[PDB]
Amino acid sequence: NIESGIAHIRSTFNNTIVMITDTHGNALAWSSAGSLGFKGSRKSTPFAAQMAAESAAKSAQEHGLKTLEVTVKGPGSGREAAIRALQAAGLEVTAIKDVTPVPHNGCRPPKRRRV
RNA sequence: GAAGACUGGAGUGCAGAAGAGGAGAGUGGAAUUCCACGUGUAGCGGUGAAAUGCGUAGAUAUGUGGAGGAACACCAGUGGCG
Ligand SMILES: [Mg+2]
Ligand SMILES: [Mg+2]
Repeated sequence: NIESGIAHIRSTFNNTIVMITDTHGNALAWSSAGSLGFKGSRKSTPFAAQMAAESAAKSAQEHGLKTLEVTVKGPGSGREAAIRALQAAGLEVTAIKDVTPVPHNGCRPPKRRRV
């Protein structure tokens, strides 16, 4: 019995996580690639992202909602599968906003690999 | 070498110009970490594959607030100063 939810998709090189929340920040249900029962490196596949997004949409619809807002972060490739699954589950999306955090030359990054 | 004479060298005068040149004091935003509190449940992280590791004493995620330190995205350019 909540409308106007928000979806947070965190898709990285190793996993993807979908958070469904109210318009304020209180979570309702969540689903991750490993929560579906997947193995390790297989979590990065966009197929697992599609499955996780479908599961999150179904769990959100169990309590019922109509519209949704999409926030984007992470460098993973499971983004498109997640957003298309959210579209196909019956939820309309007002807009997609990217919230990938970029610093203004803040803390130094860890050293490059194979050195 | 000595005594004179002259401005091309050199320097001063007068009028403008540009610059991350140097020292001192104060301030700003983005982000990371830690702490406290709401929502929420079983994984998160990582790799060529894994595992050590954190997590039901309740993470990862998300919202609010607080503490502190370091570095200054776009401008940015075989551009500039020494
Ligand atoms: Mg001259
Ligand atoms: Mg938190």
